[PDB]
Formats: sequence, C-alpha cells, structure tokens
Amino acid sequence: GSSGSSGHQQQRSVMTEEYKVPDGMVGFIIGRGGEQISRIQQESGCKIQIAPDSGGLPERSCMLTGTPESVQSAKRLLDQIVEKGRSGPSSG
Repeated sequence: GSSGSSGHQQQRSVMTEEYKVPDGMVGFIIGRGGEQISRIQQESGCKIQIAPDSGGLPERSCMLTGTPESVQSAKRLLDQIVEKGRSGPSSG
C-alpha cells in the first residue's frame, strides 16, 4: 500500500483586485464565524478582505490579494454564492 506525491506548485507576484458583492449575500458569504468565506479563501487560495461596514452602499467591496488565477477562482465562488442565492427557477 503506497501512494505518489508529485509536485508542480509555486507562486510569485501578488496583485490587488476590487470585487463588489451584494450586501444581501456578503453577510451570508462570511458564514458562521467566517467559515463560509474561509472555504472560498482556501478553495481558491486567494485572500479576501471584506469591510466590516459596507457603510451605505448596495454592494460590499472585497479586497482580494494573491495570484490572478486565484482571484478569479475565488470570484467564481463568490458570484456563485450570490447566484445560488439570487433566485430560483420558478418555485417548482
């Protein structure tokens, strides 16, 4: 009983991206203790800095930090949450 390992993994250079999300979802994006978002941060391995108080805007800005491939991956997750929590295809 054995298993391989392999490698092929590295990073370099970090960029900042500005992504807006629906405050009506962000609140749910965080999760219970910020685990819902953590999974997204760990899933895409990207950083997501969400403001404590959106203030009075409809969308809450989220400061992303990390690779570009990670920023997008994370975004997909975010948008997903919103999408998954946007509306159903006519209550069957």
